[PDB]
Amino acid sequence: MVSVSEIRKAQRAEGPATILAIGTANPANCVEQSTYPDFYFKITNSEHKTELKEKFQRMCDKSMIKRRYMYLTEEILKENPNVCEYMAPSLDARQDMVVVEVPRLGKEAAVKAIKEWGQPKSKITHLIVCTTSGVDMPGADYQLTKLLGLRPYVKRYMMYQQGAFAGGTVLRLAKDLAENNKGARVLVVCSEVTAVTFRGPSDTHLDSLVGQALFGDGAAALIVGSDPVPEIEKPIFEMVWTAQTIAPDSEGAIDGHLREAGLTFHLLKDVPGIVSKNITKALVEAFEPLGISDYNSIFWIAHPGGPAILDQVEQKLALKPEKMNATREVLSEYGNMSSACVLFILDEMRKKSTQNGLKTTGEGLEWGVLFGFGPGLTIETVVLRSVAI
Amino acid sequence: MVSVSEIRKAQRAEGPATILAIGTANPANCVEQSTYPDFYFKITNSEHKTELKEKFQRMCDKSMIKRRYMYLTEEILKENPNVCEYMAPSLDARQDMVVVEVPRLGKEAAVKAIKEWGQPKSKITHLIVCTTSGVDMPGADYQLTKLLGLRPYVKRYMMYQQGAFAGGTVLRLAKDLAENNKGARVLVVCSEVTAVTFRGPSDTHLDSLVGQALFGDGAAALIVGSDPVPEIEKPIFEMVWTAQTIAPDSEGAIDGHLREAGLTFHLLKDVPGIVSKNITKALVEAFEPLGISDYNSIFWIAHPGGPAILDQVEQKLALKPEKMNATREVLSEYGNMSSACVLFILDEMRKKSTQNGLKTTGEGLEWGVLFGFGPGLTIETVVLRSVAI
Repeated sequence: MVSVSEIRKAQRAEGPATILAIGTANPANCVEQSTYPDFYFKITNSEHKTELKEKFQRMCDKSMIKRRYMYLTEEILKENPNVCEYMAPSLDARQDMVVVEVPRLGKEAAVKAIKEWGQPKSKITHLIVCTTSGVDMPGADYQLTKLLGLRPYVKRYMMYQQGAFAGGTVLRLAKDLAENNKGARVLVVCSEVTAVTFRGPSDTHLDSLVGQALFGDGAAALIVGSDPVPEIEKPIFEMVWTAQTIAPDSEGAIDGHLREAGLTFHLLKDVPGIVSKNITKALVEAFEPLGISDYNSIFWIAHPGGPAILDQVEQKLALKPEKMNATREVLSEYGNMSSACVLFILDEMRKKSTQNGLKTTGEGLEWGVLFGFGPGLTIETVVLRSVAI
Repeated sequence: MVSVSEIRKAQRAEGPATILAIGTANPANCVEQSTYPDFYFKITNSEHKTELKEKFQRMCDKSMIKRRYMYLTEEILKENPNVCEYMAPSLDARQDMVVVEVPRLGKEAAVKAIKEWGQPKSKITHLIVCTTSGVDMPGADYQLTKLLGLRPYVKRYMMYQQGAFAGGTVLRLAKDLAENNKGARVLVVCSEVTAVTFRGPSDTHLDSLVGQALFGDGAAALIVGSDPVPEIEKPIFEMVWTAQTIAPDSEGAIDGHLREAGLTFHLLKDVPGIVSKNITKALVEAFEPLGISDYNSIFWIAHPGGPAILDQVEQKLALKPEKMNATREVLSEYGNMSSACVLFILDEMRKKSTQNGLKTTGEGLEWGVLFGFGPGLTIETVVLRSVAI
């Protein structure tokens, strides 16, 4: 008696998943990079490690980061010596920080995205929360549902321990949720807090030390939906196609283990080298079907894992220096905020395009690409289309 | 020049997401429930706790579980005294077990599902892995991609620290992935291992003790896709509609925290009571639109969190005793395997329906319901349609 074909046709949306609002937030403590080597070696009681401090100074000087926002403060660190050591039992203390800070910071970003969107929060049907900092049950998705007062029947997707490519993963996921469900409006929150990874320096663990020069905190929230209501809602970017892949010859490039001493990162190959060697293949898969092969003719968003990734990609492809402007501005002002970075870069790009009177939200260009990079080595690709004005 | 409307129409699938294969697996160590109180009190050095042992005997006797399969053995437990205590630093040891066992066990289930499906594993486009036992980077999704030799470009969804309602969550997710992507074939793996939650008894923590009578290990894998190729592929169940909700007045009903001493569960309200009081609302939301209100006229799959949940639901609704047969058979033979349970119950149901010459894979009935229950208190609902034969 019941027709599933009829239900299916009635249940799905029609157009491309569209980003309709972006909002960001960061902890209030702004940490300058210029003075960080002195601060970090003094807070971790490592001033005697002279040669290691000089190496860290060089890491910070080459980082291309001017400042980062950190939940961790001098006061908090002085109350937690076990977090200040390279390797001490400290997960309970770290989890106590981040189980609360992840949803708190995510809430600030989400409220800003919901205000921009302008529609009732009761119309949010799906919620995706993503973090690499801590885990809990119920998760940060339940906490944000409670904090924001979303309907109890919001459909939740809790993405935990994902890693830095997951700004692309949440987009890939939101595209299918929005496109397959008529009326669906997805709240997407990436919220990343370095309290789980902060640790003291060790001269036999320089891969861990690199992270201390680069990682910073932040959250970004999106509203994603298909079939925007013309003039009530305001499209910013459309998603058209997505991929995820594991680069060949990259086993153990970025491993991260959550242990009694918190989250520790290793580094076993050449990440900038692997990303650079495999980005062309990713671009031809995405853009050959669209007939485009000039990679300066599209707008760019790349996870700024470190500046060398960006430099080697630019060099490999002969990108004009300006292509990575929005990416590098986020790296400069906020550091590497793991999954949230790429979403901050979308906000910077559309704000600067709008501010400067360009024709589209993608720097005046029609088609664009967003890349996430992280453990695996994983590359996430999202093909975007800009919107006029 | 490029039409996004044309790309979108060409990119999506047409019909309902369909389960095309189910495969399960469990650790080889079969632990009888009849003798478990003696074993568990002797392995945790708690034989002097006489009154507590009698309470545990009553829990085991009322469990309605005959046996469970456990990765943990007497030999492993004797090498890990910190896991045998109620609360000792032991996460590193537990993680070392489950980071390997989750993907190992998931691989066994997946190979069985892929064999049933009968198609090249190179046609798997999306992979969903779900577990509440341990976390790692790259995750168990990357490990299973490697172990099974899936294409490196499989699109992965790593669902960590989800909890027991997540057999419904992975179905909810796979439905959108399969339906919005033409040709997509999703491998779904739930793999749950009690090494993260096993711990010794404490008389002031009886909620933790209940879990020791009920939790068991197992993995289940599905192949999900839309537009099955007639006669090459073989539909088992179709998904039609899904929901997720948080029951009112259930704050802290099931909390689980991942700490230096592993994963510990609390229990603050009446779970059977909350589920029973809110299941009718869930059923009217799902089935009022389909015109059905006789809940004995549909086939049933319910997460067997414990037998009291099932009994109170049966009593509340006046379900005939037979409705929960497949659910109770899985609880009896495997215990509560968290997210995997509901997938084992689907396999038991379709196997017994086929074995006994019924007309559909849903016990001869057309429409069915699958429920997941877990932290929040969360209720996941999946409306299913059976297939003839």
